[PDB]
Amino acid sequence: GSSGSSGSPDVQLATLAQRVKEVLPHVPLGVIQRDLAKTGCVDLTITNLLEGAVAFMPEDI
Repeated sequence: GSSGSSGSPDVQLATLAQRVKEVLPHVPLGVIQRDLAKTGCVDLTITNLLEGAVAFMPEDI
């Protein structure tokens, strides 16, 4: 049980948008953040972007 980097225990949207972005910088963060919510998996996002993969939705009055 070891880790490369010191240790950054954070899996927030940012942390995600980072990766997904790191792979696809072109795509905006605003959409990414959402696209992520549409699923919740960097890998997924990639595909979603590639094709579509859209479902679920948040709430807010």
